[PDB]
Order: sequence, then C-alpha cells, then structure tokens
Amino acid sequence: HKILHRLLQD
Amino acid sequence: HKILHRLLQD
Amino acid sequence: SLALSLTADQMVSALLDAEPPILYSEYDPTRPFSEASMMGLLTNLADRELVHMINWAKRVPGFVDLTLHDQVHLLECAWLEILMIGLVWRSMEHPGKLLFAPNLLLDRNQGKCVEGMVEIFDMLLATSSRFRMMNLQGEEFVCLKSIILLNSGVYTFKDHIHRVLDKITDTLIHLMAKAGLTLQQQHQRLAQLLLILSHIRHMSNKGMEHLYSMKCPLSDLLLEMLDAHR
Amino acid sequence: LALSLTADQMVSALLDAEPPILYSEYDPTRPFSEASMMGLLTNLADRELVHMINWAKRVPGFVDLTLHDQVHLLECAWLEILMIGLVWRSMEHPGKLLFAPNLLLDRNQGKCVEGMVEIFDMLLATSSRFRMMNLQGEEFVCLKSIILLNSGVYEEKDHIHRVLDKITDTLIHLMAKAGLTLQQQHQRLAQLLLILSHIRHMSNKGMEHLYSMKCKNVPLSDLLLEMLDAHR
Ligand SMILES: CCC(=C(c1ccc(O)cc1)c1ccc(O)cc1)c1cccc(Nc2cccc(C)c2)c1
Ligand SMILES: CCC(=C(c1ccc(O)cc1)c1ccc(O)cc1)c1cccc(Nc2cccc(C)c2)c1
Repeated sequence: HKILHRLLQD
Repeated sequence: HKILHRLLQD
Repeated sequence: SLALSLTADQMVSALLDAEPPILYSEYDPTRPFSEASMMGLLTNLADRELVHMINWAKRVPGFVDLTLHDQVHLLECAWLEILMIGLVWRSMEHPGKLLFAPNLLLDRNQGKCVEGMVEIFDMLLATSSRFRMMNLQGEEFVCLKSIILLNSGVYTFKDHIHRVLDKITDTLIHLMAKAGLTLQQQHQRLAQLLLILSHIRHMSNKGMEHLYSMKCPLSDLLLEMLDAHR
Repeated sequence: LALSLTADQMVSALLDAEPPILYSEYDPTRPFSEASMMGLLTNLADRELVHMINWAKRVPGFVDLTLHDQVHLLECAWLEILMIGLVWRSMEHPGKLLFAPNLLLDRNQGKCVEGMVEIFDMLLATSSRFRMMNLQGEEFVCLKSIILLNSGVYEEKDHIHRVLDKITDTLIHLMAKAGLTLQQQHQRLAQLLLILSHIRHMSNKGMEHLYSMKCKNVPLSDLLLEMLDAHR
C-alpha cells in the first residue's frame, strides 16, 4: 500500500 | 538568571 | 583536571558513590488516575529528582572542571535522558512495568490514562527489557548515565569532555574485562550499550516535544529546563 | 548468509552499494527564498530516497528481514541517513554544508529559512567532529549501516543484533589495520557511536520542523509525505 513498501517490494 | 545556576553553585 | 589521573576502579567507585537516592511519589491509591493527576505525579517526582541530579552531576569526575555555563548547558540538554535511563534501570526487575518510584509501579495499560503516553511507555519498556536481557550491571549503568551527561550537549557549544568520555570508555571496557568477557565480547557489548543511548535520546526528544505542548502545572525549575529546548 | 561475511567482504559490500552524490536543481540566477531552498532540499531528498531504498537492500542482513520490518527501519532512519551523508560529504568544506556539489552553503544562507540556523550549526559541528577524527570512508559506510539497522529496532530481533555485532567487528578490524592500539580502538569505536546520538537528535528536530510545515502547506512529494506520517 505504502510507496516505500512497493519500492522495497520490486 | 536561571534557577539551575543557583542549584549548581549550592 | 583530577578526573584523568583516576584509575578505573576509583572511577567506578566515585560514580557509585555519586548515585542519587531513589525518591518516593506522592502517589495516592485511594484516588484513581486522571490524565491531569498522572502528569502531576510524574512532574512532582521529576522536579524533586532534578535537585538530586544536580548533586550527582557535580560528583561526576570531570564535570566540576567545566565552566558553570557549560555545566548548565549539559544538564539542560540531558536532564530527561538522565531521568529516563534512571527509570529504565530501576524497572529492570519489573518486566512489563515501569518503577517510577517504589510506591509508583505502572504497566503500559496505565500509560493510556494520559493521551498518547503509551507510545513512549512501550519504548521505555523495550529499553528496560533490552537491559534485562543484556544483564546490565550497576557499574555499567553509572558509566552510561555519566556518558549521557557529558555527551548529549557537547556539540551544541570540549577537548576535556572528550578526554573524560574516553576515560569512561576505558572504565566500561575494564568492567567487561573483569567480568571475564573476551576481547570480542568487550567491543560488541560496548557497542550494544552505546547504541541504546541513541534510543534514549529519541525517547527524550519525543517526551520533551510532548512536555512543551502541555505548557500550552510544572514547577519554575522545569519551566526553565523545558524552555531550554525551545 | 550475511553472517558468513568476513570483515573485508563486509567493507567491500557496503562500499559497492554506496549511492551516488546527486545534484540539486539550484539556479544561481534565481533569487533565494524560504520556499525555494526548502523546495531544493525537498526535491533533492526525494531523489536520494530512491537510491537509499535500493542501497538498503544491498546492506547485508536487511533483505533477510520481513517486508514490514524493512519498511519500519527505513521510515525511522531515513532522515538520519540523509544527514550523516550530508555531514560526510561536507567534511572537506569547513564552515559549509555540501547539500550537493552545486549547493554549498554557509550558515548565513541557512538563515534564509526561519530557524534553520540551529540544525545548521549541529550539522557543521558533526562534520567538524568527523574531520578532527579523520573519519574514513570504510568507517562511514559502517556507521550508516548501523543507523539503518539500529534506529527502529525497538520477534526475531536477534538476527539484526547479530548483524550489528558483525558491523562492530568490522569497525574494530578497520581500526586495528590502521595501527591503533587496543585502547585506541575501543575509544574510537565509542566516539563514533556517540555521534550517532547527535544524529538521532538532529533527525528528531528536523522531522519536527518538517511535520510543522506540512500543516503550513507552503511542496512535499508523495514518498516524502508518507515518510513524515510514519513519525506522526
Ligand atoms: C517517562 C515519563 C516522563 C517523566 C519522568 C521520567 C522519569 C522519572 O524518574 C520521572 C518522570 C516526566 C514527566 C513529567 C515531567 O514534567 C518530566 C518528566 C515523561 C516525560 C515526558 C512525557 C511524558 N508523558 C507524556 C505526556 C504527554 C503526552 C505524551 C505522549 C506523553 C512522560
Ligand atoms: C539537514 C537539511 C535537511 C534536508 C536534507 C538533508 C540532507 C539531504 O541530503 C537532503 C536534504 C531536508 C530538507 C527537506 C526535506 O524534506 C528533507 C530533508 C532538513 C531537514 C529537516 C528540516 C530542515 N530545515 C528546517 C529547519 C527549520 C524549519 C524548517 C521548516 C525546516 C532541513
């Protein structure tokens, strides 16, 4: 959900 | 001055 | 400065001897907790503890060699950190609880009695648990508390202070070496302990932020201590 | 796997993962204003954040952590990391903060933003402290990794502590290699970690002021806005 989460996820 | 001043000297 | 000529053992003994007494709260069990009365109790306790903190600071080796204004500055910067590390230390033997005073032992559930305090409460409990799992010795605690005093405001105004800080480091290592810890365990433990000081700093900042928010009872001494952080 | 790394392998790993020095969008023709300089710093920080996230993944032991834990540590440590970075690149510039190669400022220009002079002096003092200690790049990358793993660490917190212990061993290994006596090693190690206390302090004061002007409304980017909310 969070941008940081998405970035870390990629 | 400060109360802390007086406390340090005493 | 006579503080540099000292040995490790007599540095330890000087610090143990300088230790302030454990004060009691005005705590009243027949009355329950409101946000106002809770903060009132804590404020009254902190205010009295502060007077003894000043006597303790004067007895910290090297502190008296400082300019009066440098002493004032260091105390203004570090006072809440010092109270907190005290609170954390005496709360070690009470997992899940904070021993503000022998007649004032509180769990995190009672931290909810004042808006948002449960956050800094959980942080303190965590630090306490951390000390407990580390088996923080009193000889180590007194070194850590002295370090906070000298370090916290050292970059906000010096060589003498850093030399005393080195001296206290030597003392910490001396304590760990005596306890039988290997050379690797010595530097690792040293690092672990000093890293906790960063969290104590954080807790103090968060707490301080809240404190100069409800100035919007507090003794005149606190009002001046609090104003120093503005 | 991160625990199987020797001291040298740890150092080379951290060095190879080092993010670049980004430029600001500073226009030397355009007159300075409180909104613009903060805008420059905000714009710069937002781009550094992207590098920091990918840098975080290459820090040994970090990717072993839970996704939610990775998120937490970064949310907690991001401004500390930006500040120690700033301080490090400003070492060779006494009395000046090198926010970017094209953005070098003394405290007088820090007065452009109301009240920045306080945090400015603390950053200068820190950089001055690093210069006096003659901080090495190998030591810097260790410190920065310690900040990332330490700042938000307060239920298999043990792995992180195991990694932190490895970084400590790496620091000591560096100091022994530089010819320091055992007493000198322990003192220097302590001096370095005590500075992290001031970096935490500068971060907190920084966040505070940042969260205040988020409400003042007067250009925060979307990732930077979610970072701020993690502290409120
Ligand atoms: C951690 C409690 C604390 C104290 C304190 C700490 C150690 C002691 O031995 C004695 C007292 C404190 C309370 C009132 C003071 O005037 C000074 C120190 C403290 C510090 C700051 C804030 C809070 N609680 C709080 C208040 C409002 C909002 C929030 C989120 C927390 C407690
Ligand atoms: C220390 C400066 C700082 C920056 C910053 C720091 C290092 C970097 O590499 C990049 C940027 C910063 C500025 C804006 C951001 O959104 C993020 C980082 C900073 C941080 C917080 C506050 C301030 N200055 C300040 C002081 C007082 C009042 C206000 C509103 C701001 C600078």
